[PDB]
Amino acid sequence: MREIVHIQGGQCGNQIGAKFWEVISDEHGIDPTGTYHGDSDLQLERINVYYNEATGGRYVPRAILMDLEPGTMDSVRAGPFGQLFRPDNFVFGQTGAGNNWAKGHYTEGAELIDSVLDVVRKEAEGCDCLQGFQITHSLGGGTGSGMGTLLISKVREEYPDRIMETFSVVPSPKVSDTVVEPYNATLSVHQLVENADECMVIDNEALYDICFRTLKLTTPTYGDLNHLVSAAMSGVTCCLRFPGQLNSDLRKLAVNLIPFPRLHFFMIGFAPLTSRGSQQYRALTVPELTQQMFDAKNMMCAADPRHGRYLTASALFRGRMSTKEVDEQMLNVQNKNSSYFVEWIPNNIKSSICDIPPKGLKMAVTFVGNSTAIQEMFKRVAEQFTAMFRRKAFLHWYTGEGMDEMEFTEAESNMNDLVSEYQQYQDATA
Amino acid sequence: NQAKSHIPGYAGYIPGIRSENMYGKTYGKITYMSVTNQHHKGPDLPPDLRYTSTVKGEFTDQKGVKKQELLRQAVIEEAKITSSGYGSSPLRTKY
Amino acid sequence: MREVISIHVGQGGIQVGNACWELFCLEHGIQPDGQMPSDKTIGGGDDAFNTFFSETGAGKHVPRAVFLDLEPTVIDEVRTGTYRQLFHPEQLISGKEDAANNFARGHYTIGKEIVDLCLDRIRKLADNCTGLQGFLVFNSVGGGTGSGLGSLLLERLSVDYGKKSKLGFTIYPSPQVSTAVVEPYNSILSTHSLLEHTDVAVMLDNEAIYDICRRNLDIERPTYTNLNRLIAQVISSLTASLRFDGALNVDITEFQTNLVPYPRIHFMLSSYAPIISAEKAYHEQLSVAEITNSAFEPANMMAKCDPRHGKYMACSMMYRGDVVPKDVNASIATIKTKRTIQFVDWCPTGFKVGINYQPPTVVPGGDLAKVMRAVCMISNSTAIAEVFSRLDHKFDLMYAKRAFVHWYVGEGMEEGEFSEAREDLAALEKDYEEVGIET
Amino acid sequence: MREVISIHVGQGGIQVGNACWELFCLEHGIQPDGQMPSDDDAFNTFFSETGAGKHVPRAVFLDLEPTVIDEVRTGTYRQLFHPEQLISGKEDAANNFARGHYTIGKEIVDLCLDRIRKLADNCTGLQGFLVFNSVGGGTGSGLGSLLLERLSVDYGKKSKLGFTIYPSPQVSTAVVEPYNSILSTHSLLEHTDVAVMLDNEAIYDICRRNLDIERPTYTNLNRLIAQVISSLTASLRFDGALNVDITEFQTNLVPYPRIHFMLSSYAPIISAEKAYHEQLSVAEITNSAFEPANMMAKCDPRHGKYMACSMMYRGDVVPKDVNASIATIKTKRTIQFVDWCPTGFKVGINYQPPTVVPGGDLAKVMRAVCMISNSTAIAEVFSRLDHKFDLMYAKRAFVHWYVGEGMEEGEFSEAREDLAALEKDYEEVGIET
Amino acid sequence: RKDINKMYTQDQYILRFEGKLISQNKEDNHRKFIISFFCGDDTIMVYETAD
Ligand SMILES: Nc1nc2c(ncn2[C@@H]2O[C@H](COP(=O)(O)OP(=O)(O)OP(=O)(O)O)[C@@H](O)[C@H]2O)c(=O)[nH]1
Ligand SMILES: Nc1nc2c(ncn2[C@@H]2O[C@H](COP(=O)(O)OP(=O)(O)OP(=O)(O)O)[C@@H](O)[C@H]2O)c(=O)[nH]1
Ligand SMILES: Nc1nc2c(ncn2[C@@H]2O[C@H](COP(=O)(O)OP(=O)(O)O)[C@@H](O)[C@H]2O)c(=O)[nH]1
Ligand SMILES: Nc1nc2c(ncn2[C@@H]2O[C@H](COP(=O)(O)OP(=O)(O)O)[C@@H](O)[C@H]2O)c(=O)[nH]1
Ligand SMILES: [Mg+2]
Ligand SMILES: [Mg+2]
Repeated sequence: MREIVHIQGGQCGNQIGAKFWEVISDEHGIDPTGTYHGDSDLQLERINVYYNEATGGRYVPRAILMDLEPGTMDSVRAGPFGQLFRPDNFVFGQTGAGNNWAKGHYTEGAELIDSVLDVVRKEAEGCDCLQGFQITHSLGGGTGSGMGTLLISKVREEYPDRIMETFSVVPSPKVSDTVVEPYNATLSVHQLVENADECMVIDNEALYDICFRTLKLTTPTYGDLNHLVSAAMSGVTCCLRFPGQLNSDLRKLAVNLIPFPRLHFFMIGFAPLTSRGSQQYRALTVPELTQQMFDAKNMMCAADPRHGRYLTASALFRGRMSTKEVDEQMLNVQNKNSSYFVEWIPNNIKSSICDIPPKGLKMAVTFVGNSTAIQEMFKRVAEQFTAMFRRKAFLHWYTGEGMDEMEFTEAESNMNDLVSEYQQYQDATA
Repeated sequence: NQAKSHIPGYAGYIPGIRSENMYGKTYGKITYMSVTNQHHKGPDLPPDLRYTSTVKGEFTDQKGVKKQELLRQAVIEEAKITSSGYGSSPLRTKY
Repeated sequence: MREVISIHVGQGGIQVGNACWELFCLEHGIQPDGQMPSDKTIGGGDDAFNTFFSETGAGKHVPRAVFLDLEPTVIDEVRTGTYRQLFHPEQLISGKEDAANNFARGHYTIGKEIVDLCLDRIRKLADNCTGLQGFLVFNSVGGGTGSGLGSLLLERLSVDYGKKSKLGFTIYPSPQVSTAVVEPYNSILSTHSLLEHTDVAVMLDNEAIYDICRRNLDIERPTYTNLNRLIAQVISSLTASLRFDGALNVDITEFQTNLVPYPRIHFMLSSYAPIISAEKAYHEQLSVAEITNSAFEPANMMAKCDPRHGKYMACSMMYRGDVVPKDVNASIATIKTKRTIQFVDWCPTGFKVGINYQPPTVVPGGDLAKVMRAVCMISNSTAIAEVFSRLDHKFDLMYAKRAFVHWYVGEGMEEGEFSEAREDLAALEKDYEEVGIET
Repeated sequence: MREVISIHVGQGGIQVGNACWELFCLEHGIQPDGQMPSDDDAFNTFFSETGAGKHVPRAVFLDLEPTVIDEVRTGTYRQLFHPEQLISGKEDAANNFARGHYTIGKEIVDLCLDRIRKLADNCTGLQGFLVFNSVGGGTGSGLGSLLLERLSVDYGKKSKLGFTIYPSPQVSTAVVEPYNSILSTHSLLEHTDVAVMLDNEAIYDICRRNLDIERPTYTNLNRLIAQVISSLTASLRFDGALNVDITEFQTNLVPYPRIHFMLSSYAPIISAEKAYHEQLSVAEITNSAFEPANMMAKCDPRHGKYMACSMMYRGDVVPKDVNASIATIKTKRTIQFVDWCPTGFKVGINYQPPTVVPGGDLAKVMRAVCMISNSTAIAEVFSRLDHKFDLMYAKRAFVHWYVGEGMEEGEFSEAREDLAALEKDYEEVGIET
Repeated sequence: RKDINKMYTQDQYILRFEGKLISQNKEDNHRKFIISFFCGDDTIMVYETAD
């Protein structure tokens, strides 16, 4: 009961899923054939949260897979745990977008929406009770970011009363991947912010920062990035699947991290994260948990969290540990950085506990905090967006499929409307 | 042979007192736990121990615990009863 | 022919109910399955368990409880746990969707489709009895789900069951230790819910529990499960006078007639002692003179309020154990002689003392050690103003910028409700001051 | 129904308090474990009943550092002391007179004073307070002075006793005792009624002259002082034809409100190797008790004057011999009494024989006498410190580390003034009318 | 003195017995009585059964 379904978009959305079920599969004890081989009874009591029931006793993830080209889609199935997805669920086109957001928002993405929305509706309806959707895509792809959001807006117009979790990746300035990134990344923020409830941001630049600074391995591959991101996702729903002292559903985390409907941005991070060297050099004690939780280098988001001031945050411990230290240890952090906390919001940390910890360690914690420092990511991207527009460079693509320049201007103000409006509360005083 | 755990207000350190958690007991019971090895040790997990979680495996049962305490008590003073004779005890040179 | 049922709402309410039933269990020797021991083949006598149990003619004994909650995981655990064969299978109604600290969600939208069954469940257990004396309510304010369904329950019961008295031991937000980030709302609005519709409520701030545990139990790393047990012993002593025969009973109806002077001022907090760990208990004689003296020790009050800042007006003390009345008289006088603790001018007598013979029953593997003497308190003092006044500061500051007000508006709650709430709480702060001035 | 509270503060006081319990413990037959041997309200004086079996000695130990306290918590006496009455902190004062009275002391007394209060409530017959402390350490005065200063305002007229330990005239441990001692003397002069000098140096001479042991350790010293308490208190809880109570003390050894320091001596102290060769005559035992060398403190009584002496006889002493014992003393010219006090003795007869500790030094005897007496010769002890103390201040060396702890510079000014004030008066009593 | 060493350990055990009343009056010949024996401080308890 109180379950949600999953929807992904694009190669980055496709690839990220490949491990999320891989990471989820080991903890839930699902073998790659879909048969149960678990060792604990509770490993099946709440199994309905992410698996349905069918003939033969084998379970299948209730995911929706959707793409505009066949290379990525066919690729996933052959990977580990890649056979879990059902065949009927897949729906794909035959055109190809190629980072042209306008291509992915009006013509190619919209045309095929009929099935993708249809495959969405069937899955949700059959449940006993829907809880919401979790969305993971990337704003760096016109087909993805464009057709990624277009599905997003329609979902809201069909179901207003359900929460909607959002995951994605945005391009950092120093590390660049596409010269046409700013246009599609920033536009999608316009539609998302008008509909997205919970935050969606995670920065790759800090993703690799954690890759070498903490993990200290020599040459990471795309395997590492998928591993760290998925585990964090498992943290969001950790207590929603197993018993705990004070469970923390999405809404409860939703209920305690959104000061206002529009300021819906969070930065996520995972701890503890140590390399083979300190696996048994370090001691897993509560002082380590907090100490590595609020520091920047563990924060996977590019925004520096020490150049702003927190408005509120909450934590989700995993594993069994006496609560007391959970109470005061969070209390100490809330003062010893006295200035680091905005003044008008008293008692701005939310806490919870989970008893069954993710495999690989006896205890873990996930960070979810809405830090006004996020403005840096927009401003750095915001600066780029305006620059590429004045010279009328690359305006030919998007204007060739029914999109006018009036819309671009509006998005320009709104985002700057957000940044201008976001900074006001940071210095707010009572 | 020591004394198989200490009194409440004793300064110092007790083997696995900050490395394997051990949250939940008053203190006298915790103290005895450390010396006679009974706890996982190491950042690892035996499948059985995962899944004791609180409500499902503790604060429940009934009389099974009662036989546990009686067995536990007998082995604290009984090792401590290893002293007799009308000569008091080695206060002169033990300090 | 004395009956009292339990009403439980909220995760904090459910677990506290979990411990209390067990504490009732080991007290009388009834096994989880309903057969008393696997051996006791005489019975048919010593009618004492009727107070918290009802006979089935032969076999088990059904607790006088009805479990409600807005979350499925916590409730589902109770059924699949080790007591699966004790609670009534169909009395543990559970919902489908959570409230998630949205009081507006918990008081206007979702609680309505669960209360309807709630009356049915209550009416079923109440009728079977014949001498319904009182109702016990454990509701966690610091969670809206605890508030709404918990709050509504006090309202609905206020219009059907008539004049029957009701009791409640609440749990309000801590002074500095914080649990949620929306507690100030659910805390402030809730107070209005029970102020005009509850007979009696008690202060059980969790922080004091943490501190209380460390100073005597010797636990530097206590968790919740320790916290719940200590609470039940508080419940155990107060209700113990209703099922163990004694030289002087104190009827459940006979507290609020002596512990509430006016309709408005209806909040009392309690304290517990002695509480001593296994490594140190036997070392002390636990004399009566010392036990009561620690009772007023300002550092050991169960909730972090400063009674030294004011006076006392109403308090009734229950003794259980082997104490003798001589012990009672001397202890009180020494209090009257003291100067650190004073009394209001208009309450020349302020000691309502009860005595019980049966010793409080000790649990296996619990924090407490074996003990014989035992005395619990329910004291009113002007010092309770601190909790609300300090929170009174808390509610406004957030409301100044109406942050987080956007959600509570949309769940159907009118904007004006927050307007009235601040006014009533003001009067209570205003009301408390007036009684505090001597004639 | 008569009770006395023991307050031990200081590491040096710690073990001595530790030492004083083994002798006390073995006199009433209470085994170290705590269960009574099996078989009369005479044990009520230094012990209280816990309800069944064991007993809780009325103990309160204090020392800012845990090492010394831990050992007693880990030795063979674990089950006797109350589990939580050994108040212990986190950091040491480091011998400074200030950190123990202006930096760290207050953070413990709050847990401390409350411990003192309860011990009385459980009782009914508080007779007086005995305090043991070490001056030669920063902690000793700090916590010790604070309690005595604090204890003067919580109970009032009820008396208190203290056995201090100042530095030896030529044997010392550190270079900071001359300062920390002088300031401490300021505190006790206005908060304690009576105290007896027990300077350590003389003990080594005492130990070597009779016991015939050439490698004494600190433990051996403690036992002597530990037994010293017994005779001072032994009369309280034993049957006797003529007893002396705790309160019946200040009326005989306090010639005036200010001078309340007296130096004691103990005997016979004869090793078991040669304790059978002499008749141990009461006449001869007393005579050795007054010999200048055996004086328990390194302050020669011969150099000074005499005002009043109260001594106790324990064993089987026949009263008439004591009457014949005192008479001869008046004749001698070695000790010449006093002009305005023709009589200065209060005779006490106590019955039970002093007990013997196994494996120690003391032998078993049926006769002995202990003394607690004052004299003007005590004017030497402060002068020797007085001469030293002024020496250092000429350059203020080590003062900067006393002000930097919050102690005012003027404080040292006032302290040395009072000592002089006490110094002059002693000249007043010694002058005949 | 009220014994202590016994009633900290020897209380858990409790004995239950059944018997029939005996006396001159024929009014009390066929009912049933239950006698309870606590082993702590030598206490005897009696109850009346009613079919
Ligand atoms: N002292 C103590 N308080 C508890 C405990 N469990 C829950 N609480 C209180 O409960 C409040 C939150 O509600 P919970 O009891 O956790 O759960 P709930 O009753 O369903 O309320 P929601 O969390 O909103 O669903 C917290 O602020 C705690 O103060 C406990 O074990 N000990
Ligand atoms: N009679 C006796 N005196 C001692 C003993 N140990 C130390 N002293 C004296 O105490 C003086 C130093 O003070 P201590 O009592 O030892 O130490 P302290 O009081 O704990 O002061 P700190 O060490 O700073 O905490 C030395 O000069 C010794 O003369 C002992 O075992 N027996
Ligand atoms: N860190 C990480 N980023 C990825 C991965 N796959 C894709 N991305 C991001 O996705 C962007 C390219 O997405 P693209 O496939 O062109 O978007 P689409 O055309 O809409 O499907 C890049 O900027 C990457 O940052 C991955 O495996 N790891
Ligand atoms: N002959 C004789 N005199 C005694 C005896 N006991 C005490 N005294 C005298 O009584 C005096 C002490 O009196 P004391 O007991 O102090 O009186 P109190 O202070 O009022 O109790 C001494 O000087 C003795 O000479 C005794 O048993 N026989
Ligand atoms: Mg809940
Ligand atoms: Mg020391």
